[PDB]
Amino acid sequence: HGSLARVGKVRGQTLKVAKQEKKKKRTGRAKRRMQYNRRFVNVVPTFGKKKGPNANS
Amino acid sequence: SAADRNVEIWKIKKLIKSLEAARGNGTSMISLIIPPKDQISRVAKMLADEFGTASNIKSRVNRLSVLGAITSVQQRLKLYNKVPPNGLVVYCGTIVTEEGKEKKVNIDFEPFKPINTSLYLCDNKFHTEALTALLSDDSKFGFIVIDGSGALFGTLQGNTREVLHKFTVDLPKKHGRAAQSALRFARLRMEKRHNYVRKVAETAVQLFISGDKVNVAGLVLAGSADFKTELSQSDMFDQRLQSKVLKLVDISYGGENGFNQAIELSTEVLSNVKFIQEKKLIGRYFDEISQDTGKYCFGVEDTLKALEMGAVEILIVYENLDIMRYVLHCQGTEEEKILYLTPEQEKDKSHFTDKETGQEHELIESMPLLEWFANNYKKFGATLEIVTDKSQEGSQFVKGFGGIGGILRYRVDFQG
Amino acid sequence: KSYTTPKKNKHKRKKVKLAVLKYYKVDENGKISRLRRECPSFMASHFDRHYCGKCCLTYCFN
Amino acid sequence: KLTRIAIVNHDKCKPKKCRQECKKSCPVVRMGKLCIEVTPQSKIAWISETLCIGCGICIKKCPFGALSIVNLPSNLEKETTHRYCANAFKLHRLPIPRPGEVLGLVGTNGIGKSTALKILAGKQKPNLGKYDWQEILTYFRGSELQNYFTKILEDDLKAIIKPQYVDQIPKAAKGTVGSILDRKDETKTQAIVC
RNA sequence: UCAAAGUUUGAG
RNA sequence: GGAAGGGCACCACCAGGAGUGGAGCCUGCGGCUUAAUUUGACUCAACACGGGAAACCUCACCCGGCCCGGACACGGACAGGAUUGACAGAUUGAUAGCUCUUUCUCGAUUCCGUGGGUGGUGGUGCAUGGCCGUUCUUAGUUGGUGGAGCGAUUUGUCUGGUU
RNA sequence: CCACUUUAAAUCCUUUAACGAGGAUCCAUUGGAGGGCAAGUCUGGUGCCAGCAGCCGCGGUAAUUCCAGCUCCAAUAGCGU
RNA sequence: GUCUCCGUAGUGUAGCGGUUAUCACGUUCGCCUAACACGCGAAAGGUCCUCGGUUCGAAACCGGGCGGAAACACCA
Ligand SMILES: Nc1ncnc2c1ncn2[C@@H]1O[C@H](COP(=O)(O)OP(=O)(O)O)[C@@H](O)[C@H]1O
Ligand code: SF4
Ligand code: SF4
Ligand SMILES: [Mg+2]
Repeated sequence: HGSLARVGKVRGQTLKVAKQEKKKKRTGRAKRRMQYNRRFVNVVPTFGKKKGPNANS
Repeated sequence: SAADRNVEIWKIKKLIKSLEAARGNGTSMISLIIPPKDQISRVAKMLADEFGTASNIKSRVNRLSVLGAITSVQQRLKLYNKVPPNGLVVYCGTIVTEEGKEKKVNIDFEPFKPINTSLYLCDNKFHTEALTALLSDDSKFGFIVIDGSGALFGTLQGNTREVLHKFTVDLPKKHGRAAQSALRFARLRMEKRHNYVRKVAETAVQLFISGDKVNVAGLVLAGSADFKTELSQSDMFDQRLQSKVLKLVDISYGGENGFNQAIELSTEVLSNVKFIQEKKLIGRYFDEISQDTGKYCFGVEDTLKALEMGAVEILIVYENLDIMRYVLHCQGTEEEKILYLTPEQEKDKSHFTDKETGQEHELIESMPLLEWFANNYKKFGATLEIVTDKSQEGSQFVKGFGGIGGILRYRVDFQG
Repeated sequence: KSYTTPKKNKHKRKKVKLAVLKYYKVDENGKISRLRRECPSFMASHFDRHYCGKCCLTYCFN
Repeated sequence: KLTRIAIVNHDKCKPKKCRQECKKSCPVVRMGKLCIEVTPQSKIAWISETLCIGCGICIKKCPFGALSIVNLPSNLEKETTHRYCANAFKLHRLPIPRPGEVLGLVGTNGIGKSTALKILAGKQKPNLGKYDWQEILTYFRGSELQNYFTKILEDDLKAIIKPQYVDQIPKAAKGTVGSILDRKDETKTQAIVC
């Protein structure tokens, strides 16, 4: 029992949006550089009860 | 009366439309159906324990709603003292509607047809799948269970299983123990055994015919003992009745218990029949296209233009159209018109500016077409034939021609 | 919110300010002649009555 | 396993004169689907035999009978050697020339026999029902066709045709017979052939 | 110095 | 726990009292009924409870009609005065200028957008605070430091007498 | 892309003239971001539906688990199944 | 066809010419229970199959009606 109906119910009705235009992201090695720089050399601050890389209050 | 019956069907269809829409936030709704034979006490008890259970429901808004509905469905049942014939259908709950208006409702009624489909539910919504499935299946089929012992004549809806009339007989013994008399007694036995068949074949006319036309779309004969056949293929059984002999079914058992067996062995055929008749009708529709003739039509524009005028004979429609009749209206001038819009053209359309004057021509709400036909096909030309997309001729009608058209009462030329 | 068709809404007023309103006439350039009657306490012209615009006083000659 | 072809005689269709008729009469088109596309402008009435039912109504209506719809075995949609247009004739497979052998073609006419012969002469590229050469050869592997066409493309095989209509040779070639054989000589075996 | 005492929303 | 020990409470019993359940009424629920009969609370721990004895008010409910008490901004709107407030007489329930006909008016109020407010006895106590009530009127409850356990934990908080 | 070289004859590399980059470009993907397990209690839609989820689970109207946007993480001419 | 018997609250049955028509179950309404069941107390409910007769009086006795069920249908 139960119909095979609603199927694509949600995916259908969601509010479609464009995916913006930001930038060519740096690739290969350069990407890796930039990553390395932002873990170790730029910040290295005084600590305040642990970190977060995608945290947002 | 026929007209009063058609009003009661329309009433119930409208009731279903509302109950399917209803809905209520939080809460549940007592779906309920009490079949004809049942004892209502039995239902009262069931409810009372369903009450007691519901009092341990953890959610409040659901709980208190369900308890309320069960309290009130019990009170409805108190007003009846025997189960009404043709069953009972109760529908309690606390439906929500526009204006943020939480409203309680308790719809009970004997439905016009007998029905054989009990049901109890609490759920967020009401359940009317039973009811629609008893308006759809009109198709009454006649059953006759012949046996050496005796007969049984009975009618049959989708689920409902009626017993019209019956009898049994003391037929003679198989053998005659004198050498000469053996032959005479045999000939005599053949005469009383046949006479029984003659009686059955008359009684079936007496029961399953009405005003020189059989009331049953089939006529299943059943039994054992090469008897049902003796009826089936006799000159005594009336040819208009025997035209609609639909099955000879070899059942074990006889009589009432014989009945059910005869139905379960019949199930496959009574499904095919509804498709067979459909194939036949559309087959003729196509014949008029195949030969030049002229007496067919298709596509709303043409078909309704044919209906409006010197009408169609038969109007054929796929049982769900999407297609819908809208009533358009002007703000200033008060000029109005109506149009038959497709699912794509009805949903969003910049066409409906008034243009000549120069205003936004507002589309006042619709009435979906198939229903529009069902309302007022009688005020035209008649025989509204609902069809399907199961048969090859059915699908070709639905896919190609648009599931709409009709066989016309005479030749008509169309233009543009 | 299904509003009834014959009931419908009820529109409110729209005034009509007809430019600079004239209550006066020029008699021999220097002197002036007033058209409409003034208050005792322009008590304007109705079709029969003489209605005030402020102190709500009312008069008519039968 | 049965599909439909629609065919439009480019001579008998004159979409300006008749003012449509097919558009109006076709149920698919009244259904609201691009089954036929015509307009008063634009030569030759188009049909999506894809969306066509094959009702056989448009065939009756058209005032010159320009529209011919037929069925055809679903098998044959694979093996389609040439189709010149939309709603045109549709050859299926080719003959299989083998060298050292006279290939006898047989069958009634108006059945792509000239299209076969053009293709095999190499003047016509068998479009393969597309409307290419490396894609063509690959379609003819395992079969003497690929050797045939490959042989054509590197050494230009000279295609020579004895035609059907013999009485449109007169209105072209002048002079005596004996002169004309001498002009076209290459084998240098006139006397033996004569 | 031993009578009877069965069951428990699917609705989180 | 329809397992054993102790030990206790008239929201437990015993002994008794006065009763309630019976009647008429008063009032609260639930039902039915209804335009509406607003709603919360249903074992103790809902039901003369909401300090709820509602004529109106209260009031939420329904059936009617007024009103803005729509701040501020950015603008459009700025004077050929944007467009707040008005005895008639018809209408209205109404001595609501609410509307139609007509008056004339603060004179910088306005109206329209958008942002955005604001209110609401609207929904959600199963989103929360606070406050109650109940567990639970009984004698119960906790960590420190030591000891016991791989540990969850335990001991202290205990055989006994006592209250 | 001229020309050598290559080579049986070529191609390819290689060498080599001449043109040949502002990132709108010569545009890096594949998987995930509740736990195992690196990484959002972000913002929209859905409302035990659709769906995700190897396992534990998420979804019944504030979803860190769905469908989307944003960000973030892993590996990277590769990465899933 | 014959002869026999039986037709009584919702169900199954008692009923000796003067009965409030008996018993059991079921139903309804209280309690008991958190709820239900069990249990306890209450209550309602017979067209005595139908019609006619006898009788001071018939649910029964007697007649015919409509229903329903057993036994017989053998010797060639
Ligand atoms: N160049 C062309 N363009 C359009 N249609 C063509 C062309 N050549 C032939 N046809 C169509 O193909 C049909 C059959 O021609 P063809 O196949 O050449 O003859 P056969 O069948 O004898 O080989 C004709 O009716 C004609 O309309
Ligand atoms: S054949 Fe019948 S269906 Fe196919 S196109 Fe011509 S008309 Fe439309
Ligand atoms: S097909 Fe027949 S009808 Fe349709 S356009 Fe060409 S000619 Fe006119
Ligand atoms: Mg993980």
